[PDB]
Amino acid sequence: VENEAVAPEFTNRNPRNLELLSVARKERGWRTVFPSREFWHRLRVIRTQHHVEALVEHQNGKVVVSASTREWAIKKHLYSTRNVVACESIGRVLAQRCLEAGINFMVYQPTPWEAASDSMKRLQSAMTEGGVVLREPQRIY
Amino acid sequence: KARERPQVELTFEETERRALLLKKWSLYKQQERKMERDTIRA
Amino acid sequence: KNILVRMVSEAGTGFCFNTKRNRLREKLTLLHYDPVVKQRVLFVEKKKIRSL
Amino acid sequence: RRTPPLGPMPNSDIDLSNLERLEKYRSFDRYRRRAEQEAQAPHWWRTYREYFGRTQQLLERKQAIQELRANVEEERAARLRTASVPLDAVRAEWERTCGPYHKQRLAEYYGLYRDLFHGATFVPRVPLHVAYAVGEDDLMPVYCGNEVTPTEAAQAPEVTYEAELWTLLLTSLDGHLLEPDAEYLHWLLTNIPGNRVAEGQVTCPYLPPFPARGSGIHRLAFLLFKQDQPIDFSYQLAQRTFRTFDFYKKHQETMTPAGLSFFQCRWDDSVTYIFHQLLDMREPVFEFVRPPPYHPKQKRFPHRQPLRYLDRYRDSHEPTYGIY
Amino acid sequence: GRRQGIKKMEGHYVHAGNIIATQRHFRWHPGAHVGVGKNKCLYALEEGIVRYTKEVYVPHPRNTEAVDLITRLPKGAVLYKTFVHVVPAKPEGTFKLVAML
RNA sequence: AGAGUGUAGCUUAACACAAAGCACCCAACUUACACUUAGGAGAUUCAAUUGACGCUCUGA
RNA sequence: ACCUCGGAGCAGAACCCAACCUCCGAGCAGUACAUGCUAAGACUUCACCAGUCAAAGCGAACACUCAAUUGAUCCA
Ligand SMILES: [Mg+2]
Ligand SMILES: [Mg+2]
Ligand SMILES: [Mg+2]
Repeated sequence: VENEAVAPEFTNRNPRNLELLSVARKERGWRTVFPSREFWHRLRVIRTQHHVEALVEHQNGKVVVSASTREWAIKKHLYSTRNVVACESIGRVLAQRCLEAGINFMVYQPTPWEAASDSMKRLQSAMTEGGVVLREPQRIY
Repeated sequence: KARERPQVELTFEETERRALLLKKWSLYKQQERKMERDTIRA
Repeated sequence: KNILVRMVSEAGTGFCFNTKRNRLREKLTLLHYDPVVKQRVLFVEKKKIRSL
Repeated sequence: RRTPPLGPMPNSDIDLSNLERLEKYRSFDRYRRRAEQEAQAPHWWRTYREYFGRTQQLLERKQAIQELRANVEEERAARLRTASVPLDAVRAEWERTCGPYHKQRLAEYYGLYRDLFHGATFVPRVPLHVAYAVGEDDLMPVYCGNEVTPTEAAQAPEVTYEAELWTLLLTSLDGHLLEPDAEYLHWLLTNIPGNRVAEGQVTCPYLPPFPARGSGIHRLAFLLFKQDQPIDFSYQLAQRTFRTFDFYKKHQETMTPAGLSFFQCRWDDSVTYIFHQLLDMREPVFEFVRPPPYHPKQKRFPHRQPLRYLDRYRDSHEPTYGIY
Repeated sequence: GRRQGIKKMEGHYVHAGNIIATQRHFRWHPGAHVGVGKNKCLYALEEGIVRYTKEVYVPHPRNTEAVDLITRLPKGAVLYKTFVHVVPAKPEGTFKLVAML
């Protein structure tokens, strides 16, 4: 049977393959510095005097998905782009974008004061109710 | 002690008024500081 | 100023560990892991082994 | 012995005699920001990266913002932190404006461009809606990066795109069992009159996705190409083997890519059926194996090593009796 | 006479567990796939090749003294430290056929 | 009257999906300051590369 | 006065190495009470004896700070 011809070693070229199987390596070092590099994906939030941006970035530094108040999509329904509800809206929209991107797990790594802020707490809540976990599964050795 | 006026309850329209006043104040102080900056530079 | 004392568990009996304690302080009651019952249980001081 | 720097040494430019006069960071965040700026900048020394690497439009939008700012109720809500933004609406008009570029970013990250077109990138301008109908009432969408089970992808999906010839192709990049580079064709509809998709010529009948058990996640991409003028085109696995690069190369002149939509799939129960009766073959099963653990060359006299050392170098744990 | 220093130079193959450097003070900072022990010794977390680089130093916010030093720096200033990395040589694993079911 | 010209204070920010990023101000903590948090205000001088409205230097 | 341990002059830059001398210090203490169990790979005071770091795993939780702060066998 010509159909029953398979390679002894299977090759999968999917960049997300091993990550989803939870067998991919994470950068385990960098203990002296901040922040940790021990993640497959990271939620990174940029707070500006005019705009708030939230980003989902791979360890390699390639950007996957983004929710920026700079975009007209979010602008047109926002009174001001620099407040708590702006962050919450960005949270909800990014959660939607993440789900459709297939990213279900990421880590958020804030500074203590940013974590203490109510705005970022509500962004995190938007993440949770959005269907995105802010804790990554521990890799399998 | 604080038994003088423990109760502090106000309306909603007054909150709206307060917010507008603070916004106007922010704008006014920004303008005033701009005037100061202009004159000192001159 | 410190003494080494033996701590014996109420449960999973026959297991004990040594810890250092201020001499002038009262008898120690601790909550420590017991491998016999494979859980954290209460331990009491029985006697002072030595003075360190 | 000293060697002069091969470029501008950092912190050299800001170095002044007077330091009290110079403004300083007072916050952790300011330094942090400047640090990422420096990190991204190229350097002459060895780095981590080396080893691990319209006017009318504006006026209209301004007017809209002014009108939105005019109301009192929205401002009140914003203050109260109760204001909400409709997700459906923003998504709809995001797909129009900033959609294609975000899709391009997703495709780049998933490395579709490198596998399909050998590095060449395109912007998926036309919005594409693919949905796998499940039951008579439900439908699972195919976004960019979504994960869909093969059970749901058993039947041919509904394809809708608001545009006025076209062609669409579904390909499994990692689906191939023999050749790593090669991809599996699923269904290639050619010469599609507008939005209506049924009228299109069936070059190859639909085949459901078949990721092997324990072969990991498989990505399947729908590629929609705009057709300038009609052109002639052309269950056994050998026939299904193709490369998108070669096909597009030979049809480059009259045909250009316009839309991209990719989903993910794991092995499911339906895959067994696909292998059994449809392909008429035994199902291949894979497992993830790790390289054997490293042990240094065994010494005659292991010094200050535990007893268990010997167990590191023995093949069988069952006792041996030699000549006896 | 504590015999502390670099044990593995640049371009040396290391196995997981191998001690890269013993230091007493943080002369070399841990980078990628490099663990740090209690005694401040650097060890490889992965099998691969040892690299030394110069990277921008951003301390943990909780680290009080370091943050103080940071906040005393001029506006253009960035701190650099030496970092030890392990570039992993082998993939995590491979998929191979076990059963033609 | 001639010359040089031209984005909120600054920026050879703006290929575009966009008027962006630091500056600035108010409120809370601080005797203060600073940090942080919570809010606010902001612009391509006008008409078709060109012409004329604002700015600086040269005539009385 | 000294005999053991840690630091500086002191090897200008991997390690080691300045006898004698000139100075300093140590023979604790504080916080835990998983300061549980187990186990790849390594370092090592130029021997040995000692001493040091540690991935993964089991069980927990959401392998402490400090430069030294220490003692083999027998025997009880
Ligand atoms: Mg030795
Ligand atoms: Mg000696
Ligand atoms: Mg562990």
